[PDB]
Amino acid sequence: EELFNALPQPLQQLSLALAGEIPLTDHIFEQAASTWHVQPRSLTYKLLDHIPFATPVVVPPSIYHSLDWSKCFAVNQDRVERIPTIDNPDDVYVPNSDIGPLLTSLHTIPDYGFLHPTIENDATTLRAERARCASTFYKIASSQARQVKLDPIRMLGFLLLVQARPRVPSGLVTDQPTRRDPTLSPALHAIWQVMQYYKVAGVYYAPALVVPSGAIWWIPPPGKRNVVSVQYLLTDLISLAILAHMTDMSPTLELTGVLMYLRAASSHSYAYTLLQMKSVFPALSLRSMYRNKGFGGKAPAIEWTEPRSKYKFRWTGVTQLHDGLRPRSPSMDVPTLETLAKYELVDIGHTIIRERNAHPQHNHDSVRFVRDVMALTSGMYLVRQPTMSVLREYSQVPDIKDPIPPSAWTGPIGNVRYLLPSVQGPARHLYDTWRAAARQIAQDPQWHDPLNQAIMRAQYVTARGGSSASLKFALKVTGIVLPEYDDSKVKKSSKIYQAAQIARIAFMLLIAAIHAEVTMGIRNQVQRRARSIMPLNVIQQAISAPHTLVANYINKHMNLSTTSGSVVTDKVIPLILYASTPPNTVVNVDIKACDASITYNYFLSVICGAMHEGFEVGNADAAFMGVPSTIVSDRRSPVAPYSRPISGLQTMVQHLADLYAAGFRYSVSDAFSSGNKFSFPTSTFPSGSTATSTEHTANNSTMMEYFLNVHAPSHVKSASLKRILTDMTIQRNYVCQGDDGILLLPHEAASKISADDMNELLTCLRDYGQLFGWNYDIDWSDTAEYLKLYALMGCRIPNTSRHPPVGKEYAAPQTDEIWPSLIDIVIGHHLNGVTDVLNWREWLRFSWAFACYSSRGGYTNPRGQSFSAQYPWWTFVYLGIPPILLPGQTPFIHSCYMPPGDQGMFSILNGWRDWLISHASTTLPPLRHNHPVWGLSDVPSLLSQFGVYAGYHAAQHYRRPKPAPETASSDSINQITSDLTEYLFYDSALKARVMKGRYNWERLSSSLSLNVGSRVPSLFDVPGKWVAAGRDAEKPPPSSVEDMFTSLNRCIRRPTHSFSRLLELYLRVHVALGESIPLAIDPDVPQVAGADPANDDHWFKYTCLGDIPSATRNYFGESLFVGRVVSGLDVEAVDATLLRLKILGAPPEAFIAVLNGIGMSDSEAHQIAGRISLANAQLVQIARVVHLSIPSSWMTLNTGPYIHHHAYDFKPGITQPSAKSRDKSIWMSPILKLLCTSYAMTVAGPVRTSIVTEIDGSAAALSGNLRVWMRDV
Amino acid sequence: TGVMTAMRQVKTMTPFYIQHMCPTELSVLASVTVTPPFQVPFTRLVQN
Amino acid sequence: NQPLPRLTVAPTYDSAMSNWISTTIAFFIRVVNSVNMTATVNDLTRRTM
Amino acid sequence: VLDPTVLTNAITTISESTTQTISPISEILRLLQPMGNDYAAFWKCIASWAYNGLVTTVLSEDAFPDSSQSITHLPSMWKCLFLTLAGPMTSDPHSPV
Amino acid sequence: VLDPTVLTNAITTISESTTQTISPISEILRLLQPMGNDYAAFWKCIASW
Amino acid sequence: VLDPTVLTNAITTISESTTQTISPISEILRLLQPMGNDYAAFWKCIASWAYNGLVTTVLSEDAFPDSSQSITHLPSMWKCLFLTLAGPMTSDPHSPVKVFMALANLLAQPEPIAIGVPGMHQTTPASQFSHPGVWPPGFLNPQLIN
Amino acid sequence: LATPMINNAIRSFLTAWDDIRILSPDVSSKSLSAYLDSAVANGPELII
Amino acid sequence: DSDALGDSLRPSFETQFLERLENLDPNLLDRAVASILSPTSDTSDDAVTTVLDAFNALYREIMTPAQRARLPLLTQQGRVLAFAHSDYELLSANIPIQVVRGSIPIDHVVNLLARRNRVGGTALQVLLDYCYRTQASPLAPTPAGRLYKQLFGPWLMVPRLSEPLIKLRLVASAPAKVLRAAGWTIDGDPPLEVSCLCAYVTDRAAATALIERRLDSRALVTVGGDQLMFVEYAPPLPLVSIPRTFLLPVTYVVHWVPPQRVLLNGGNVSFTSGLEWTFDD
Repeated sequence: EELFNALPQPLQQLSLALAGEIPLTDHIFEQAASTWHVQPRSLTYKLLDHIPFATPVVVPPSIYHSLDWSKCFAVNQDRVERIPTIDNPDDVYVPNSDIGPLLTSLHTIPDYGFLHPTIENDATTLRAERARCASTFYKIASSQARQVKLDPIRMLGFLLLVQARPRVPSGLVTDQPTRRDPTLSPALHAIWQVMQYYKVAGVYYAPALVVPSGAIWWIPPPGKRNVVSVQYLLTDLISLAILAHMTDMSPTLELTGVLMYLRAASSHSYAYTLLQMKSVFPALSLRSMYRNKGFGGKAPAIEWTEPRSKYKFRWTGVTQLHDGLRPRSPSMDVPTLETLAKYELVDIGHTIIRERNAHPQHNHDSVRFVRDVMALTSGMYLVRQPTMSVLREYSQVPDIKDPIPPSAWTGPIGNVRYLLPSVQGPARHLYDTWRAAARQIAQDPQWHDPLNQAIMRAQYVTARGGSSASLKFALKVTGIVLPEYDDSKVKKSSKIYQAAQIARIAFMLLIAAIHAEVTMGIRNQVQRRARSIMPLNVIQQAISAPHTLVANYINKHMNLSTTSGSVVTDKVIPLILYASTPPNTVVNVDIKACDASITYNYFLSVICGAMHEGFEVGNADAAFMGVPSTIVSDRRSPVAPYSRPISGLQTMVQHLADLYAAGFRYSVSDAFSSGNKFSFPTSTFPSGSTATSTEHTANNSTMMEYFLNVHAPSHVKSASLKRILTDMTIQRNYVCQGDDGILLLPHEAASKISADDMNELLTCLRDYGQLFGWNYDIDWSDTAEYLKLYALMGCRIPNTSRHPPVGKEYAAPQTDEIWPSLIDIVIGHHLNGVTDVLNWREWLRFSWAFACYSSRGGYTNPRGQSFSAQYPWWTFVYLGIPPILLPGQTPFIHSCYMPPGDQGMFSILNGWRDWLISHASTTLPPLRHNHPVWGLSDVPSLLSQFGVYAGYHAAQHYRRPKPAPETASSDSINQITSDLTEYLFYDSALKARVMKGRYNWERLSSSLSLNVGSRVPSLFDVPGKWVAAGRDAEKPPPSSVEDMFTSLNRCIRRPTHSFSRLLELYLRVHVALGESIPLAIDPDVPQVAGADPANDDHWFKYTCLGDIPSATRNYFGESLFVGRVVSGLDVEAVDATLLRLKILGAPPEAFIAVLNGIGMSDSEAHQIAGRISLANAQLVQIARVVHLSIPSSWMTLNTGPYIHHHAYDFKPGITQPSAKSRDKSIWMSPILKLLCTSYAMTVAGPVRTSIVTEIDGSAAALSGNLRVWMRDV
Repeated sequence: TGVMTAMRQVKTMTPFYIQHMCPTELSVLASVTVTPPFQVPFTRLVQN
Repeated sequence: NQPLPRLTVAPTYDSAMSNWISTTIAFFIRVVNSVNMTATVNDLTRRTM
Repeated sequence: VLDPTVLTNAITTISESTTQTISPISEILRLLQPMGNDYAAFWKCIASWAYNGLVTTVLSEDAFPDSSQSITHLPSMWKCLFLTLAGPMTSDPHSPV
Repeated sequence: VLDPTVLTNAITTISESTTQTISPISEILRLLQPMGNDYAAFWKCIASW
Repeated sequence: VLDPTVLTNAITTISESTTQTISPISEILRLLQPMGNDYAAFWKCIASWAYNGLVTTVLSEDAFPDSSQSITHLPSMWKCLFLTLAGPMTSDPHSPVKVFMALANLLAQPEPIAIGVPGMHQTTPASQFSHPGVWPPGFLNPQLIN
Repeated sequence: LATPMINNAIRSFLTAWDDIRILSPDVSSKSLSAYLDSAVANGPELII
Repeated sequence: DSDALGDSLRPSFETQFLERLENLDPNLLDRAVASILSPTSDTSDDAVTTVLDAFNALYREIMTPAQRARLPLLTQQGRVLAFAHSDYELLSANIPIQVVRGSIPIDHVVNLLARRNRVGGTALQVLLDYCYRTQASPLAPTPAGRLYKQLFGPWLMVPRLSEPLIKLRLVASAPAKVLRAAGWTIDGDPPLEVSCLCAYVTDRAAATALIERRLDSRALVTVGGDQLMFVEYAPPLPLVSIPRTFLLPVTYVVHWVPPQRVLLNGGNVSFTSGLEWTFDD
């Protein structure tokens, strides 16, 4: 095309690669990456002008008609700068005004400009109503432009680079030339129509150019203005132009989306208008599909596994659809078109409904219509003021329609009161569930165990990054010397700086004076560069310890989360698919603002009274975690008040009632508004704290249980619905996690329920939360939504708008990163386009374009003015992205489900190996010696020519600057580390375990004589793990970055042209693929939306394997052989330590030395070591000792039976008998079967039966050589 | 023999289902489908 | 029960506990070596139980 | 005066009302649910005795457990328990049957 | 309610040595799960009588 | 003084060929070890003997083997050993009929008997025999079992 | 070359899906709506 | 005062509570006076629960947003003693203030009958008595005399103290550059200071160990466009932070230490400054 002609010649040379015409050598990857950086970014929009094209979209000139920002911002109490709401009381986001007068010119680039420094100077010195008002708007408006990964200026550049040349047709017959043209896309046309305003000489100035410090805005010419809505409009169009070519969207559906963004840019406060229509497109398609007459298709017949608490699921065939299976629920059409009439977008509604009625049945084409319209929702991360993010949404107090009377409480027992039995509303079932769950902890002897107490203190440090240092406030009652620890360079956050100083002072001399106003929010100073964040003090989390534990007991028997890395893809996804099936219709119960719905006015007074009566069981004279027993003042009896001894477990509830009733002191110290700073209480829990938000899960199942059994079977007026509500049970019909959860209807009258009966149910359920202030976000759209994931007739609907192609959440005004951390954002950006299925070739074409810009880095040092790096092309191959073309074969045969690592590099060097031996037997001299896996052909010289070894070591090399102070100098290192060691080692019994562990292991390191100085995860790695997890967020010095930078170029250019000693041993194994395995599902049934036969690669994998993970003998390791660890030690690193020693034939003292290292008792270390075995272990868990693992891209598949009994260690008629793993097939076959699947999932097309053909050595030679490797590790 | 004897010893409701529940179930559902059951006498192993 | 001893004690098998414990194991050595477990469980892993 | 707190103190002690215990108890927690119009169903059932033959206070349709549930289902037998006690209160002559 | 966890677990919990060329445990699952993934074919037989 | 290393060292020093698929050494130490101490529950089981009028310690229903697995299923059998050993410790009056039934459940295919009133079959999962009327006649008189 | 071999497995993919076609043959939902939902829908008008 | 914040609005909160109850029902008010003042209380699900939700709809409409406007009067002065009718408005309107839950050993329910000539009469005084009681969070009411021993306790020392005490105060000094930005006619090159909080010592030498060191708390001073002027501390200062030989008042308002040095106020500009205890003469 003429678009390809307009590209630069090195940039043309990479579009030939992305099309698949030529292999992508490293020289094309270097020159074109250098072409991106030296190019002015404004030249990218000139390339959009080089396409002559037309489509019916007109960008109005009414976008540029702006408001005045100073009319939109003012000052209120405590001298805070904020946005007064103009129209509606949630008008809080960025107003669309000119950034023009607020910016000065920039010294380096005269065309752009940052903030005028007179406004920057005085607003930190003198708090004005103009300058402080200006810097609030500027830093917020720059932040919403900063919400991208890199510039959308370049993200449009990769998309035009992919669309320059069409992809070449591979020999796989399921590919198609794409139906989409760039000429027909109104997304690209609206960007060109906007950019006609932004040129003065045909140069196309971008309105912003987001430097990694922050966005820098374009200066306006005289007569024209630069409003802030355009850069946000451009980002949303580029976010839509990328996805629509990846979702293969119709051009009549982009225009449906584009006209909403142009309407919101025409309106004022663009992000607020875009927020009010955040649920239009799912309501027009996903929430309402099949309400018409003609309905049919095929649906999965998923059955609940009849032991109900197991939460297991099995795909048990197909279900042909009919008009009794279409949703009885009313359509969401009438409430949605009224919302579109508020913004004059009623033609957007009638466009979808005309196209939705073209899909009467449930097919592959129908679910693609759902995800195409769900791609039209903007996934733009809205940023308001972090002051105003808390001043409104963390300020809403609930409305209790039925408050508890004061006569319903007993006399006080210290601070707390008990609930009288005379009141029997839903508060009683709240009071009686939290009481009996509190009884099962004073009985439970899991505590007063030194390892269990060490896990809980590890749980507060590791899980969240912490907020403040209120021990500077907690010197008010106890004289502390207060070490500032500037002689240790460590960050002063709540992770390390608090808990190390806690090891000196006991809790009882501290818990009486914990109540602080700068409890949380900012690092012990009222102005910094950080945002006000959620977690609180570690000793006020320690006084909140029983409230976590009683909430854990409620969620134990109901919510078997099992604390696994695969719990969304094992439990949530099949429940999503078991819901929305034509047998059962569901009510996806959501509880909005649940964190701001738990107060001491109703909830926290009941549970603290329930825990205190619940902890009355057991010993009243018993300490707990260092809090002793104490005297309470009983006032229940009016005639006999007295002093009672209460336990330490009841002592914590006395201080917790004082802390919950005073509230939670959020202190806002954001760096966005110029110096607004105030701490204030709230009744709002922290949001992301999973150890605290499990209390919301503890109330979600509990309050639904009183609804389904007592409240609604008595309150509802429908006599027919009382028959349904009789046998509903939350152990069968309700699943919760967090605030949201699925309600299930009983299988007898599930799909045959009247919608008039369901509307009377949900009216009573919405009125049921009015007794608590719980605003239920009930939906009745006959679709599933458990944790922000969707379904339609048992087809998973990947929300493409949830993971944006351009967007990225930044809670900081800066990115706070050195350059090569962008590469780890690339791989996460790639796999989100693989999980949420897209056009897998075009997404892989887009990924190599997007990764090519992330290959060069330039550092600015005042000492050294020049730094330039270059990762090779093969770096991204090791990290997970499959290559589009190898030299010597056809393109787009490597699947996106390829593993990363050595496991992925094995897969490419297997099918491409036959070319590598033949192409190196010619054109290269043979080896002087002999090589085991390639013979006399000089393949590792040829692999050195393509830079295979270059990108291999460049990917394995680290990409984050290590800190500069070490222990070899005269630095005082162990000031804060050894005090944190004293925090973890409180009891002398647990210290006697770990000193026994390292003494026995270092005795058995040399006596057993296999390793020396090898890393074994002891508990002394955990202060090394914690303190190094504090300096990773600290900005590194330029001495550390350049040392990290120079180590990159030394790692790339070094002559080590060998792989690791596992991949050198993997390449002996030659696997080969026979016919395709017989089918798991019927491919007429859509498993995941987007996996049609057009998107062929994702279509076979969900058809050959299936998306319901079959719980087998293996079940991909939900068990991890150590049920509880100190948080900081990876159990992945523990099973890869014990099972090696089981293979190596270690004495049982070697196991006990490892288990005493992690803190297990001597009674426990024997009892784990005999329990672990090589046969009782699982086939995935055996392969993890050789660093082979299931990738994240396989987690949504049913890899269970395929690794079990389709992958061959030994297919007896086909293979050669040199690969007989005799007496080693207990542990070599999990390696051999998983290397079979490592290559089966790499080849495109259907999943073939994989067979080990031969090993170049013996299989005994490989079992010997991995045994040499397992001794070295 | 270990696999095959284990399959005998599986506790499954489908033998109980086939003569207790589903002849009641198939009787009731034959009165509610739009076409009555067109039935022919089944034969246990008789030639003619 | 029996009254409390005042000399040095040692684990003895004359108890009703040891009567109960030894006869369960004497019963489940019979169940493991029965005919039903013989047809399914392998003979070498039956010796292990 | 009609105050259930003498019963409610006597019945909340011996009850459990925990998530593994709601499925037997839940019928009599509906008994303890204090939402009521000062117990108008009682005094309306007395007043129908004087105007018997012009209005009879029959037992409701939702009073009766369905005649397919067995007696082993525990909320269904409390639902029969609350019916036998409220049997002779009604002026329905077919109430003994 | 048909649950393939029942019949698969009874098969996979029988002891075979991992020295054998053909394991009939891991073999009949290739006759058990594939092409038998549609278990509603059972219900098409009950309606066919 | 409890010290579970002895019974661990007594079991892990029995000999087993590692070539098998199922390890009776390893699949029972899975069913043996609590993660915490969890050994005061023995002392609560003793302390309930002074209080058998108020409370009767019941065998934990999640520790019964299910009515799905056979006697060939290996961890289901070692549960029935652990029930039969811990039978006389728990003070529930229906402890031995639960001990007797948990094996009679587990071999309902090879060895059938007659179970009391109807509605309670041999594959009833051994926890619903908590009433004296549903003790089987063979348990009262073993002569009734052939 | 793997490119015909990847084009050979698509034959074994379709003939397994042509195998599942002959086992459970698809039938139109216009008939399924007729044999289930047209019974509750339409009948003759007797009373007039 | 607690009653004064309901009097802050141009229609009084008790006058709207007349107008809110009268428009709905006169009969439920005739039996809510008998159920609140009952010796034993029934469920009363017709009388009082129609009053309370009408109270809370009236309360959430005006009182919680007005309390947010009353945030600088209740925490931002030098030292205040706010009074509240309940635990709600100190927490629901999210104002930074320590709440203590008081109970004096006088039966307050007969004081509302003992007082007369109110705007709603003695009948309205007992309905919204019960409204604030249900509104208050259920927690142990500590004896309020234990609060008054901190406040008014050591002010009973000074009649039996034979020595006439001296005066101390805090300093949050302000530069002239921030006090000439929006316009203030201020004579002088040394920085203008302000008295954040005063305290009294019975001698001079017991403060000499403390007048030397500065205090480790940042104090931002909001100066209004009018004569009003408000002080806030970046780090809240623990009451226990002052030594045991300080007599600080019950409540204290902020004033410039020279009033005569300030002229031509003309706008509201705040500033941040440290704290140093000093001698006031």
